[PDB]
Amino acid sequence: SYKKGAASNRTKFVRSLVREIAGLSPYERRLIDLIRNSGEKRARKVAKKRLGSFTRAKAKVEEMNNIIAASRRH
Amino acid sequence: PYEPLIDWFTRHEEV
Amino acid sequence: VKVHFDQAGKKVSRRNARATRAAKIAPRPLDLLRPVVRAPTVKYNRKVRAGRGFTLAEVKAAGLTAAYARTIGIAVDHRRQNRNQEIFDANVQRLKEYQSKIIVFPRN
Amino acid sequence: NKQRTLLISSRGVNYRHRHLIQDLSGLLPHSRKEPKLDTLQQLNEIAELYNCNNVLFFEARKHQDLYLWLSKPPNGPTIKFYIQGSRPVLSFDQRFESSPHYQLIKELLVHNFGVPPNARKSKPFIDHVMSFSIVDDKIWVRTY
Amino acid sequence: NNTKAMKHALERVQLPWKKHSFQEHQSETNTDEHIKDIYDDTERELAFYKQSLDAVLVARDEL
Amino acid sequence: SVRKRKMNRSSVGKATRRNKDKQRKINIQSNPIIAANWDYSLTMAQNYKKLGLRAKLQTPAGGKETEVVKKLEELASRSQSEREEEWLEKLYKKHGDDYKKMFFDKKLNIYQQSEGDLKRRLLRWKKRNG
Amino acid sequence: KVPPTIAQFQYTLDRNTAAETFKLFNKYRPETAAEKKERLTKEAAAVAEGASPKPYAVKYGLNHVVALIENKKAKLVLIANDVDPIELVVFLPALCKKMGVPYAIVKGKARLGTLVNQKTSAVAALTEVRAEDEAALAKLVSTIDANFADKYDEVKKHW
Amino acid sequence: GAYKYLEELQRKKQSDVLRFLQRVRVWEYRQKNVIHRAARPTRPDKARRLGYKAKQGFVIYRVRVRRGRSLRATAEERVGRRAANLRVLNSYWVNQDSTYKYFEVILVDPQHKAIRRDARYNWICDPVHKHREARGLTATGKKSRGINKGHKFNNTKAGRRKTWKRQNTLSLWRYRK
RNA sequence: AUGGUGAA
RNA sequence: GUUCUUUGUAAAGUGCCUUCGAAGAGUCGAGUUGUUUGGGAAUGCAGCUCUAAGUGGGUGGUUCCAUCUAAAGCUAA
RNA sequence: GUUUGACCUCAAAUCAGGUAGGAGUACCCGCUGAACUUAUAUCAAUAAGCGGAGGAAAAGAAACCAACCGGGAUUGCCUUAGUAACGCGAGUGAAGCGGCAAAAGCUCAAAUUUGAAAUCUGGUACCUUCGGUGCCCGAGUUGUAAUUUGGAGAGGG
Repeated sequence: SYKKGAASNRTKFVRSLVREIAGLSPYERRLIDLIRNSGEKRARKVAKKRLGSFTRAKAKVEEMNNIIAASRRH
Repeated sequence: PYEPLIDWFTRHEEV
Repeated sequence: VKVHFDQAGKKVSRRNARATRAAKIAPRPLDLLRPVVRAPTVKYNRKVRAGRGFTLAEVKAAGLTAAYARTIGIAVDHRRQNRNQEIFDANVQRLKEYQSKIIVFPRN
Repeated sequence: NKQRTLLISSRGVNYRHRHLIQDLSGLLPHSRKEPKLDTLQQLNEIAELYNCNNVLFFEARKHQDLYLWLSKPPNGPTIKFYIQGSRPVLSFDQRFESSPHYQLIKELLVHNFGVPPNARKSKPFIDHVMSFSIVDDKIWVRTY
Repeated sequence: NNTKAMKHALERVQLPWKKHSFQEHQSETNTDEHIKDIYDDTERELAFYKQSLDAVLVARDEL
Repeated sequence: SVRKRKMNRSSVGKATRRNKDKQRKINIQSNPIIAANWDYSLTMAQNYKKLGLRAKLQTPAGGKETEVVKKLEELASRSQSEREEEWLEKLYKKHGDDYKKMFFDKKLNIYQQSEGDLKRRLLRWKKRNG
Repeated sequence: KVPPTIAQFQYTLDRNTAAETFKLFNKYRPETAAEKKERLTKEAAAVAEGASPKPYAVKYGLNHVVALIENKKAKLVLIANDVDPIELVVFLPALCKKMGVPYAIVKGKARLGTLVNQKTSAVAALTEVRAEDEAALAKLVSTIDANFADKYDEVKKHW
Repeated sequence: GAYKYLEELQRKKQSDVLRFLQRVRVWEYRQKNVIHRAARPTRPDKARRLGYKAKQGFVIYRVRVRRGRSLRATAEERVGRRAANLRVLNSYWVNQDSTYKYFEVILVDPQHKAIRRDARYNWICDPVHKHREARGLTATGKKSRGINKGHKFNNTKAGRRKTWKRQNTLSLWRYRK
């Protein structure tokens, strides 16, 4: 590899700001509601159905969990 | 559906 | 049905075009300098054929930069990599011979 | 006697594999139909989301060949295949009791294909029959 | 392939079929290796049909 | 062709052109030395061989120092602005040759140039002066 | 209704604070085309026959202002509340809050443009100020903070 | 650069802010005609990367097309036909509706002297680039033609018509092979 | 079949 | 060739040392309904429910490796 | 200030500077598209019709081909080959590698010029007029001027 590159933390900062300002999509809202009430076992199925890729569903679930942790723990 | 925004990212200033 | 009745005509036209290019390009040899490349696909893994252009590493080893090399009629390939250190040596020797055999006129 | 299986396939399905997967899905109501998968431990993790202790994954490599994977997600072994909701009937050859590998594959086929009498999409009656037999170091099966 | 590991794993893969009634199983005495003309498949199809019929005759009256 | 028949019948007159001969006849116009030595009777490859200049670097497809010295014969054959010179004069008769001190000269060194650039410019100015 | 990010604007500064901010900004009007041209011609004429400090001006370019922010160089940022492509300015308040740079929302982009000799200025920010107005700049920053962050602490809430 | 923030924000098209903006802008557009002049694009981040320049000679148009030939290609053809003197450069999606889909199209006026004297954009003035959308030379047109490098487009690498001529032509030489 | 013409 | 102009602390190229170092979203993809091929992985194209990440993604052969960096455009032979 | 002016939008001018219609159509680029003819296959992604330019048009410098000691834009011929593949009958039917002809690579988006929108359209007076200078006005800061496209690239010594 010669051009894979890294985030440099600028893309990270911009993406975090965009995630905070934009809010949560209705499907994202349902996913977080299921996580906070049902759990991963129920949220991952919905994520896969909405997306169709298991890896993408797992990544979205992890992102939602991180957002919930950053929000409720402050 | 309608809830206030949260400052989880904006709570801490960028030093 | 298509019949190539202009085979001789096509050859004559190509020869005339080459002659016109030579007249317009008197000192240069009507083309650039190409490297030596080994063909893939096993069946041709033992065959050496002319390539498109020298790699950046080959040009750098030859003692000149790619930007200047292109102006001296040296083909430079920016996507070809070097992996076997015998074709690289052959290309370096060819580039050195070309540099020794070239005479460059001044701008003015 | 009850078991749940998972059905998946590689990317790219048109003339033959499409029908060979649709008929299998129709014949296996207990199986779960899911979209295409990318080529390999994610299959077992996916199986945990449906309580299905079985996976039927089809892989099409070499640009011409077809491969099938049958394995137990949690802790069982795996076997690769290369052979080219009415209740069915399955019969098996005596050769499956000779060697440990033949017995293992026979048991895996039994408990991965035989639809349990009770399931969320089962039927009470039978409509067709099928046979399992090993010859020329390979298994021959057809829907008839 | 090794029989030791395969044999050990086979135990955890076998369900208790014989410990319960065969009705739930809903599942012959021939190796089928004697079949000739393995290329035309005329005899192979007949052998498969005979095996299927033998299984059906055994699993029929149980209903 | 209806248009061709009308044009032939019409008295306007065809815009006759003749350039077939000039297609074969090509004049070399990229070098004075070669032009005085080029032989149109011989082919391009033949002329190149006669003059000693290579025609194709690669191996030609199919089967197959008299004048080169002339090119080698011809082969062997800046200033500072007034404002820049004045500024260098101020640098000189304000610090002299201490480039380190000149580097911190706020009044004269309006542009914070490096010591190397200042010394090079001073040497260039000196070469053209005392 | 509108999401919390929308309606964050229109909660501009009061009359007195906005008037004071515009009065302060009017002391740093960037030289127009004519002024710069005449200054350059005068300099050329002086050079023809034969050391100024850094000029002070208000930075207003949207890209330029955004570049100034996230580097903590900017001190005050003015944001227009009538930007037709709202997406160009939705992120500015939150970005400023994250970076800690004081910011305010003013009424009308044309008002910002007037103080910078432009038809419409999306944003107007100050980076460096003269020592004379440094105390005034700090006082205006404190007043803006008190009147915006505390008075409109709910601007980021209640849709 | 503010363009990065806008590009990142545009990704979350399902967000509350963008969800509200979609309905507001679609309601605003429905009042206007099918094709109308746009003072400036509503998605500068996409336009700038799509060759848009904030200078005289660049025209941005908004066109409405009924939801189900690709919709983008149809919109490009519709805008080009009305604006014959203009040249279509590219287009992008901006909004959608249950009954209509909205796309923003960028056009360049080759007649303007600014474009003619601009080396980076004077190439469009060539007559060969007349009605690019009609011949499917745009980004959407090329995509609809399946012109790409890879085995995925080997059978349609150079169009679906020249192949018939290539395969149906019996090549004969002076000396038969 | 395609493209057009006329018509108490 | 002949020349008249050059202009200014102006521009460009190479090696070394230091500090930084940004890549195209209703887009890929999945799903579904039609078209295309003699194309077995309908690839490709067409309507639409859905719709992602940046040590990421696509294309492949093997339990790892090989190549490239799509969603922008120009170019005579 | 019960008032003026700006920003934005919408309209009018027999105002100034500009362009598209159509014809032609052998070749090209897209939409659309049947039957005779032969046992979904096949005539056939053909005939006709529709829209768009040229002397050629499209494509063109890889999210390529390959599993080799790796090749390195597109394009056309031979070859691969009547092979792979499909239909498994009738028949349809490619592509890598190899040789030849010609070979040129580049232009934007993306990180602040901010110690100076330095950019450009248009009007006017001149001149050395396919244009140049001075002035004026406007476009532009919701981005025109320098550099860079990973083959990197940028700030300093």
